[PDB]
Amino acid sequence: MREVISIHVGQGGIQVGNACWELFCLEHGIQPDGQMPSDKTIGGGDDAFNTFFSETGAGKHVPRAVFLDLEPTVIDEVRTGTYRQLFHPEQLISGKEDAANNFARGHYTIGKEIVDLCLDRIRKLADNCTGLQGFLVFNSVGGGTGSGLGSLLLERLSVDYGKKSKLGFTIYPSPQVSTAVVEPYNSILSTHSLLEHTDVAVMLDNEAIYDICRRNLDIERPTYTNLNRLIAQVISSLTASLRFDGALNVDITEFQTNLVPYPRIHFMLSSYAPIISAEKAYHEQLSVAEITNSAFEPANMMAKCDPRHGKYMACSMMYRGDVVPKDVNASIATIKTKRTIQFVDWCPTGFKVGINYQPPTVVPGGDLAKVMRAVCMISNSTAIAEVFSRLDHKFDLMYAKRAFVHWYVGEGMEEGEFSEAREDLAALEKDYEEVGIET
Amino acid sequence: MREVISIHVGQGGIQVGNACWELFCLEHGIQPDGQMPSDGGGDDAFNTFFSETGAGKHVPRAVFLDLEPTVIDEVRTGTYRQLFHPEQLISGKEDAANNFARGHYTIGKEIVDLCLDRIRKLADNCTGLQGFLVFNSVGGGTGSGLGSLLLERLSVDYGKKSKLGFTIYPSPQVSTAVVEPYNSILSTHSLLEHTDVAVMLDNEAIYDICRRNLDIERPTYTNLNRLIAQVISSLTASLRFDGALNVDITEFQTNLVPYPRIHFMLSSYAPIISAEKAYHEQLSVAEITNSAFEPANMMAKCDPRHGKYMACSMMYRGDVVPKDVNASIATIKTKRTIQFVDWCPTGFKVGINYQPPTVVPGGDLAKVMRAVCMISNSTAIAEVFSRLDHKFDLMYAKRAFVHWYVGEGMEEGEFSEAREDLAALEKDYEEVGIET
Amino acid sequence: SGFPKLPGFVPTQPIEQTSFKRVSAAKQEYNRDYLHKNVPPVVYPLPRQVPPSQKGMFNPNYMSTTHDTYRPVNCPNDVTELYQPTWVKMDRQVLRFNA
Amino acid sequence: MREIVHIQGGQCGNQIGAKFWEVISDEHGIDPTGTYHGDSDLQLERINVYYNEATGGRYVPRAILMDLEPGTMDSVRAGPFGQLFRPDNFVFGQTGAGNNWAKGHYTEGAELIDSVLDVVRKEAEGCDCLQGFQITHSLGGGTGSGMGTLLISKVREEYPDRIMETFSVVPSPKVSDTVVEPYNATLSVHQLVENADECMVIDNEALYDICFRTLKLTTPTYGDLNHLVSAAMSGVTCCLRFPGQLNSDLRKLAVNLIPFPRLHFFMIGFAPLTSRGSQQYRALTVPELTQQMFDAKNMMCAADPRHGRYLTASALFRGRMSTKEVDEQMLNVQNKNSSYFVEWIPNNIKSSICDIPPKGLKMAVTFVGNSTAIQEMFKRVAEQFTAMFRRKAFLHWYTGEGMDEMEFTEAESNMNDLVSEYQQYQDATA
Amino acid sequence: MREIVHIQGGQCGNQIGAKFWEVISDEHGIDPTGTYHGDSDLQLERINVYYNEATGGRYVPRAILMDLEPGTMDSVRAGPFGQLFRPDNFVFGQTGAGNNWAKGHYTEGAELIDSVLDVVRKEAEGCDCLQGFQITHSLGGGTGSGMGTLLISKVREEYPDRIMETFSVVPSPKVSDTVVEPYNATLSVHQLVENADECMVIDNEALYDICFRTLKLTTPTYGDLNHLVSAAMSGVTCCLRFPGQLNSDLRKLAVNLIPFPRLHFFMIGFAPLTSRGSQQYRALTVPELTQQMFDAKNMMCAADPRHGRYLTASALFRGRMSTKEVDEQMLNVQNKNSSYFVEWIPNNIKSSICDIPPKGLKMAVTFVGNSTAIQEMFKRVAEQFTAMFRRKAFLHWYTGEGMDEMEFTEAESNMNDLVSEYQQYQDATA
Amino acid sequence: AGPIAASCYLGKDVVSSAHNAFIQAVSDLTTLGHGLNIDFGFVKVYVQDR
Ligand SMILES: Nc1nc2c(ncn2[C@@H]2O[C@H](COP(=O)(O)OP(=O)(O)OP(=O)(O)O)[C@@H](O)[C@H]2O)c(=O)[nH]1
Ligand SMILES: Nc1nc2c(ncn2[C@@H]2O[C@H](COP(=O)(O)OP(=O)(O)OP(=O)(O)O)[C@@H](O)[C@H]2O)c(=O)[nH]1
Ligand SMILES: Nc1nc2c(ncn2[C@@H]2O[C@H](COP(=O)(O)OP(=O)(O)O)[C@@H](O)[C@H]2O)c(=O)[nH]1
Ligand SMILES: Nc1nc2c(ncn2[C@@H]2O[C@H](COP(=O)(O)OP(=O)(O)O)[C@@H](O)[C@H]2O)c(=O)[nH]1
Ligand SMILES: [Mg+2]
Repeated sequence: MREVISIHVGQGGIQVGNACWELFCLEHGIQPDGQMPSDKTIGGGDDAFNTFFSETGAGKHVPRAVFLDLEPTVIDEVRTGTYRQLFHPEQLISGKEDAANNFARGHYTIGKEIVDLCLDRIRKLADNCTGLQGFLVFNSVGGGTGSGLGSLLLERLSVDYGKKSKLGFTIYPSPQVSTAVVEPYNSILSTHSLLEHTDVAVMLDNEAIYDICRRNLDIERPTYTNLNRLIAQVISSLTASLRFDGALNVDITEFQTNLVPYPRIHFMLSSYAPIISAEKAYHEQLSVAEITNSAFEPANMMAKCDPRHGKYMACSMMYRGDVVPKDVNASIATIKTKRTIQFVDWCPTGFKVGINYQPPTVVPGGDLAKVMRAVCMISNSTAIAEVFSRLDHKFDLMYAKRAFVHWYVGEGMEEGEFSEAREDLAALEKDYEEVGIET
Repeated sequence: MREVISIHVGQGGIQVGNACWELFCLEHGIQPDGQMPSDGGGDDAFNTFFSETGAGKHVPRAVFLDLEPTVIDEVRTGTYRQLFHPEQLISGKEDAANNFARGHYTIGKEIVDLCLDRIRKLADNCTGLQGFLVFNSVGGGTGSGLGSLLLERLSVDYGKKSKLGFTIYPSPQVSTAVVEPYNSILSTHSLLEHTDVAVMLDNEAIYDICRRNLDIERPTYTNLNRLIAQVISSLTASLRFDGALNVDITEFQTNLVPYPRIHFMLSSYAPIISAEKAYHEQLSVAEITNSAFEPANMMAKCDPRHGKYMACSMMYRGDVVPKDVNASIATIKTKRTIQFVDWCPTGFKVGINYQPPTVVPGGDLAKVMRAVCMISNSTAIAEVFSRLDHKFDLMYAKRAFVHWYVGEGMEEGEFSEAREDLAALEKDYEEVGIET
Repeated sequence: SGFPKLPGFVPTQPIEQTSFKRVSAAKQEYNRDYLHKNVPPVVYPLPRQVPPSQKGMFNPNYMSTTHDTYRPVNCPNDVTELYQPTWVKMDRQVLRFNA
Repeated sequence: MREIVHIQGGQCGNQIGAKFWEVISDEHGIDPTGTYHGDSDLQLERINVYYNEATGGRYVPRAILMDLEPGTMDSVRAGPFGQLFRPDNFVFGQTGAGNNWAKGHYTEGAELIDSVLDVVRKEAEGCDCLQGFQITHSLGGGTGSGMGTLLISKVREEYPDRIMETFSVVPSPKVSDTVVEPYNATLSVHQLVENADECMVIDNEALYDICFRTLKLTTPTYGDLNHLVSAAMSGVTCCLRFPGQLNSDLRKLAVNLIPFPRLHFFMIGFAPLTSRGSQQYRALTVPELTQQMFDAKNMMCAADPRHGRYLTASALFRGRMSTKEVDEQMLNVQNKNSSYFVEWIPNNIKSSICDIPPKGLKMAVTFVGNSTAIQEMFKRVAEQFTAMFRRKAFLHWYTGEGMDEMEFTEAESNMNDLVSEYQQYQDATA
Repeated sequence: MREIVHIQGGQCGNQIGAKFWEVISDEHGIDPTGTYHGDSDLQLERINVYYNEATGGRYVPRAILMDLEPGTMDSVRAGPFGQLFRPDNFVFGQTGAGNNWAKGHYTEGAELIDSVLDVVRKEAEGCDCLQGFQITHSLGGGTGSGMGTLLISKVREEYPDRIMETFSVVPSPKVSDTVVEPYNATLSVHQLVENADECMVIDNEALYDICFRTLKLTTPTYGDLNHLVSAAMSGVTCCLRFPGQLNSDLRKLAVNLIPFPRLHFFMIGFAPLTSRGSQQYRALTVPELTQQMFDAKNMMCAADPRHGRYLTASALFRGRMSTKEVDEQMLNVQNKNSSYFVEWIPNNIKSSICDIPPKGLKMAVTFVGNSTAIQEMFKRVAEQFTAMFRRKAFLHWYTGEGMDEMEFTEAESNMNDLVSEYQQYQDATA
Repeated sequence: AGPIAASCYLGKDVVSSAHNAFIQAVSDLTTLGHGLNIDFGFVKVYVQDR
């Protein structure tokens, strides 16, 4: 009686949803065509899978997910891949014309005609669930249709459903590595749009995860697939508590009431440990103290942000495996003792712990090793102001000469929307500065 | 001892009547020749649409009319030649050609006499005739003119007995003729004062229903008939099958007609899921009902949201237990996107029939275990009357095409009175909806 | 098998049943008394009998749209013989004996 | 002796009938053929109560079926136990009512009284010492309330000394089946207050409320809802048909539950009921019988029995048990809940014990009570009626077949007055 | 006789239920199936104190399980001894808690409280002579505190004389189990102090501290911590159930342990405890028993017991023992540690004897005493509470469900006031 | 009757019963002879023996 609905919009959203849904299918023992494995014959399966899948009455399972995009290439690839029989035929909404990195296009001209179909599908999905915990959204911010439709659907869902919690695993551009040229524009516009419309936003820039892959997985030529696999592993570690018994359970609702001190401050950066290639795992003993100290390594952050430059506001970490509470306490005390990691003054208690019994599952053909212990760490810190400052500087460097603006002003959005977004970002930086001063 | 005699006029009426008859044939096991294999016995549910001849075959209590003989002949030479009474498929010698005045004052009177005699005999055998089902097309001259005259005489001779008509007005933007605005408007006065209940069946709305769900990009009129075929199937199915909660034909003009003038209600149908993927969703009564109110599935092309609902009565057929229906009905009230009029607190007439929906051979509809049909009279219906309003006024501005009606014996001034009837009808719809 | 009759002890919805046609009160006696020791007499054969018409031309290219869709349903073929009641076929037949 | 004859009206009346006879037939041991196979002498001791002897050994119900459309009398005689209703008494016209309180009570019903009135009189002439009549009729159904009330209006005209009982199924507010439900709701009620000795209110909303929460069965049916009600009516008169400690005839029920002439509506229910998963883990002792009897969720009515105060109540113990706990336990309920019981009617609970238990169990109890809460039902029905009448909505269907809207206004005044009068004593004190 | 009922809330509240009935079930000898295979009548002389009776001899827990989220409740069902509880006693919501007191005390828990109050009222009235309640809820959770405390508040209003037993779990700063724990803690105490009679504060630190320095075991789960506490609960309730030298129920414990009306926070511990590798050399005698009972490190509250002055304490020995060797020991301790006990109450330690030791052992002890050392907990919570409020951080949520600011200011003053009084006795001299 | 008892200021109930008493034309017509003329306004009703 506890279910979640995931929203995947944009090319990045679809390509990460594929990696998420292969892992979810593998973890519950559901083969790609939707049915239980034919011989099976153990009998009496416990239906944990209700959280992500839906029973059709006799046979296959239909996932509670919807894919959105305006270009048909990725959707056709999904409909022709191995998972063609898994998803419902009419929940893979596709358009005809691409957004072409233009935020105004997918937010004012062509994105408006897809939002009605998407909202209808969401409504038809919601009534099936009885314990709907909340919504999850995946979207690449540095893109046209991604940011545009993400902002539009979030705006509509904020009024259509109201108090239901929403979580966003957005992907901001790297500090210096980027594929587009106008990404700061739609990045800032989307950040302004979702600032007052999303409960939790997680930093997921690609450069940091590339560094993680190179340093730990011993892969010198990584591709997007490894990136999506790590993201899916993080999703699984986050949502494992809803379908597997554990010593101390946590819910989706017990996340955004513990990491949000003030409503404007809801951006945080993630971390995961251990991320080790078997070549080395064989040598170490991967205990719980080691993994919890590795979770706090600044080089192990999932975002290109240095926590050593700022204070911590609230830190939440979830464990899974054969961890015992006493060792978790002993490690948390040691971390609190350490001097290089400091918290904000008005937050004496800054840890929440989740304990689960199910060890992480291993996907065949993956890079990660099979281990008995792992931790997923989500913390809010003051150090996130630097990425906003850098993005504002990059935006200003172009906006001083009004470059590329005609591509935006000609498609329905007024000249002044850039200025108000800049003011909102300035206010965000001001708030992040004020929150950290000692009383 | 229940009898309903079907009256058809016009190719739209005949082909729709043609298609709906195969559906009624298969359901009761009636072979095309007219002899039931059967074998027990009893189960005389086929009486509702058939009459025993004392010993042997059975016949449909239907009359087919038309002025252009070609259409009727095809049925007379098709597969079903062995079913209908030879002397009930009246045909003329000339057509009307959309000159509604032609079908009302010139050519019709040479056929009205025989048609009235036919309706005389068919009812004579029955015992408790509930009423008539009249299927016709208003977007045509010969059909409408006979369609008009027949309606007038039914009230005069019989009076209080029920009458139902599934008219098909022209589409919002898709039209087959260019004189429909005259024949569409002038019919309204004919059908507003004489028929208790009538339903809209705008064609281009169905094309949306077929295209959106069945996944057929090249439909034809024949498939359009079938969807209409099921609609009549569920409304009358309560009268020839046992169930936990029944409904009667007479019990519709007393739950969907607040006043004599306002007697236009819209239909909807679901589920319509292609068998290609029909079993990727659970077909639960909870999900089925929601599809009923969905704006995208409305049978007639009008957005129901623009106004308020007055009274909607839904008929259930399948294995739905009333426990499910009570819960789901509550949900429809809760939603903040659908609202009811101020002065109608209770507006549901719920009916249930155990018999599942029959899937005809050669069709497109898949086989499902539950279905519900909605017949509702909503303020949104103003759109159809709003849109026809502009067309009649504009094209009448400079007396275009009037000269074909003046010379046929129809008074020029009569069109003066007709326009008001819409005005009189148009004002009431807005008048009722305002809050008190 | 005389199970204790109490509420909620015997399910009612007969999922195993298929046909639910309504038998009228008029023939209710018809299926219990009349047809038990009676028969609509017979369709017997005949000793001397000594075939429908051609129907050989059914071109598919000239197939009218209103016919190619509504093919004969529930019939192996679109038969042509004109049904007649039992009494019709057997008019004026007789048998004889001496005793 | 002192037997009764039943008159059922409307489709809802017929279907509800299809069950109690079946259950009534079950307790007496009457096989479908009419051939007796009971085990003890008791089942045949009082067979006159609901059957008359016919040569051939099979027993004729004193049933009279009335409905304006033939279908109901058709299906009722087709299924199980449908052949016990003997064909002579069936009465049906040719038209049907169409939920038109006008159609079934002045237009068609007025034309038909002749035959049905003739048959009922004869059957009453058959009984040795008449006791009364029971009726099943649908208030929300045009024909039931229409044909039903007239006869009830007619019946009291000639049997001045016979108690009259009427089970009523008024439409609940939550889930509605007919749009004309409000109108026909008041008209039948207005005529119901002036003629019926006892009318019982049962809300279909509660039943489904009863089924999901107590029976916990996945897929109910109207047969199940019929099942529940059918048991109750057998509950009221059970003790009369069998020997027992404290015989309590239906009339005695009238004595102890009607405070004043115009307050003649009660609320009833049947228990105990167990689940598919709780039948083996509950308790079977007297306290359980009393605990569930007054529980809010068990009363078949939509009105919560706590929004007001019980003017009077009666509990008819069925089966063997120590009378000590029957009387004492009631003394348990009365004292701890004085505020919910008016303070000028001391010892305001009736009790009775019957020695024949239901087939398959040890203890049983049926409950009948007149509570102030019933005001909730009439107000919402009353409130709805005013909503539609101010706009003359759907007025023409009733105006064009002999009626004037003055009667509708007249009906409201009486119905409103009863609601006002019924609540006058709640604020009254001694 | 003088039986009690149990209600538990929250995952910590629920979890203890799975173990709590496990040990209690075995003490009287109840199997997973629940049938009685007890050997001696000493296991049934007072069985009704914790069980009812039904058909077949199956005995059902007097259980009431309630929560906001079903997942934790789901797990408790499938384990061992997960079949004793009956479904009717269960209740569960649909939105969850979110560790936010507001959603647990004003908006969400408001709607569901009706069922629990109804279910709680069903059990109490049935019992012969209700003696009290035992509430096991967690202060560190949203649904725990919110629904929990509000449950304690409401109950007192309807019942004048019922005694209360409350077992809580205060969060220690080291193990920060919830950042919102400080705010929740202060709110819980504020409501608690006004209605809770007896509360036993157990620090999770001691459970962890106990698991390492007392039992000397490698890898304990929350079952062991759940195991440790469960012994304490049965430790106090046993005397009311079995024969003994000086019978003493819970209330008899209260009169000797609360010196003033609202200094009623106690401190509990268990003994004797020893490891697998260290439980062979020591000698098992009460003189060795008492030694481990007073030692501070073993006490199950992070508040050091040597930093304060004991006011009142009680001793509940288990198993057989002569009066001498227990009483003389107790007199010995009082004199030899004079400086640690207040001067204006002589002979301020209570002792009692229970005639049935725990199964598998020879002697054990359960201790409960009112010591000023508990002042360490509230202030440290007190200091933390003020820290987060001076910046209003996280204050918005509580204001998002109808709450308002002056509630927090009022609560803070009282807790600051409660600490104020509990120390003025420490320096008081005669 | 409805709006008739209000027409002549007489009780609603009596009128209906009064209607039945006059209704029995048969009883006064079943016997022999006794021709009648019941007009009461626009139309007249006449009867011979039968
Ligand atoms: N981490 C990750 N990022 C991706 C992936 N695919 C695309 N992106 C990001 O998406 C950005 C460009 O937008 P796209 O995802 O390609 O396309 P879009 O967001 O749907 O917007 P349109 O191009 O208008 O369709 C790039 O800068 C990438 O950073 C992926 O598979 N993994
Ligand atoms: N639903 C449906 N309507 C049809 C179909 N074919 C024609 N119509 C309707 O018929 C209208 C025009 O009238 P006709 O088809 O000419 O029939 P008529 O009104 O009797 O006029 P005549 O053809 O001269 O007899 C069009 O506007 C259509 O709406 C069909 O196959 N299905
Ligand atoms: N619970 C229950 N209610 C019924 C049943 N049959 C009819 N009703 C009620 O009767 C109403 C419809 O009455 P209707 O059939 O129109 O009465 P009619 O005029 O005699 O046909 C519905 O609103 C139902 O609430 C039944 O079997 N069970
Ligand atoms: N010792 C112990 N503490 C527990 C257990 N389960 C939960 N807790 C406590 O409960 C607190 C978290 O509260 P939470 O689970 O959110 O309570 P809930 O919201 O009512 O379910 C933690 O600080 C734990 O100390 C358990 O099995 N043992
Ligand atoms: Mg034509």
